[PDB]
Amino acid sequence: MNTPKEEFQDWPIVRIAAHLPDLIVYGHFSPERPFMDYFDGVLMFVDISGFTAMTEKFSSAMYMDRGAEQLVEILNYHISAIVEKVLIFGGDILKFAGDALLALWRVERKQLKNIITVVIKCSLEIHGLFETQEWEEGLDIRVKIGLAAGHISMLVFGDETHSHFLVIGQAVDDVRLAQNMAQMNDVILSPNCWQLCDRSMIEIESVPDQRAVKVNFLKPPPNFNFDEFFTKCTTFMHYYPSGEHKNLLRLACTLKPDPELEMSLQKYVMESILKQIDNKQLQGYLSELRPVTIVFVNLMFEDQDKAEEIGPAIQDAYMHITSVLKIFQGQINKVFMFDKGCSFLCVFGFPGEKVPDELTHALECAMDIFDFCSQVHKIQTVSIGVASGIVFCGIVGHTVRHEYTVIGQKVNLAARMMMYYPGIVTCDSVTYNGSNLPAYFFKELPKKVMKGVADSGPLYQYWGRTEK
Ligand SMILES: FC(F)(F)c1n[nH]cc1-c1ccccc1
Repeated sequence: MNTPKEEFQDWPIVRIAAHLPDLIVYGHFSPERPFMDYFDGVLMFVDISGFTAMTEKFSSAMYMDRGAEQLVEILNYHISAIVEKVLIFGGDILKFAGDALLALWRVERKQLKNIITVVIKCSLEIHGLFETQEWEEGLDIRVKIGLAAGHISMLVFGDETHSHFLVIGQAVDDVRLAQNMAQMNDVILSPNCWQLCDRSMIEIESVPDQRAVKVNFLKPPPNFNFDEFFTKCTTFMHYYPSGEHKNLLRLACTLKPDPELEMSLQKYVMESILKQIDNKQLQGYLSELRPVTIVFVNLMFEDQDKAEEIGPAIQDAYMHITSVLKIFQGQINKVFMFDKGCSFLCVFGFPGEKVPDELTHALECAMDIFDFCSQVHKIQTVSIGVASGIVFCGIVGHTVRHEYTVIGQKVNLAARMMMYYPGIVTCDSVTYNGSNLPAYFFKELPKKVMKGVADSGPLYQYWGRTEK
């Protein structure tokens, strides 16, 4: 008999899995919310600020109405190369933001030392991608990399239809801190990373007023062979593609239909993405430069790392946020940790979710969220930034690992406003002026210099309907 080859690998469940890390795809955990788990690992945070900064050049009339299509194509071209590097070095891409990719190498404690060496090598090879690269002279199409290692907690929260996950704890905080010390082309190790690493492998230098260190060189011992060392490390990599599947970038490409598994995984993925996955919408429909309102919610806790207290608090906040967003077809685009705080990137006006009065509604939603979350047990401070304007939306990353992402100056502005004006609801000038709401519902705020924003415009606090 003939033996025709090729397994079919283009099933909905495989397409859904592209949008999720192995941490979730192979997680098999309780559908109970919140769910927390604890493990150890090495984290890599790749700052792709330099790439995502391209949204405003692709806004030019020079792109003739194909700015979004050109932006997604060039971003995915460069980001795909980073993703392939991470995946081939055995890492799990946890999440994309419109500023960073976070990857994880989960291993037992005994293996942290050797896995840091693998992760450092990967980091140097990522820098290597961009060594002789730029567009229109453009100073830096380069990245900055922070590495951390140690204890990691995972939180999964959500309701019967949607799930979100976050990683939290000191290593997560550390990787953020390490990456923001980095200059372009740097690899910064967290203090704990540097304490756990194989010091014979590397030459480092001090970072002033910091215990974190910069990798100058990976200079292995004389008889060292990276390929034989990496092979030994794969013993500890549960899902590293191997044998008949050594030609695949992800074991997840081999997932077969499994309705119980697909029911679980689809909860993490936006319905408009599932529509495309199901071939019920054109594959190009979600790449767009779209006017939206960003509502960026930051929740601060007394404790940053103890998942046991913050997990219920985030779950409670989530149940409220999702009810409020439902009314106006808002979506949670991303949730992540930023310096102790849990941040929800909410978007009003995603594709096929157009509202007329997006602005009064976004403000009213923000205040509702603010008021409810302020009364949630263990939430110390709620801060919300509301900014409106044109943002790029699109599925960003590699064919085998990508996520829908929103990128733009207005996203960065809402993010900065919630950090620089903590404990209040703030909005930009577009939102304030567009709402037509009486001027006394607002307070005009002092101008603050915010890292990464060049002239925010007048900013306002949404004070609300009453003096009280
Ligand atoms: F992966 C999570 F869950 F999204 C996360 N948890 N903590 C930080 C992050 C994060 C990830 C990517 C960019 C920025 C932050």
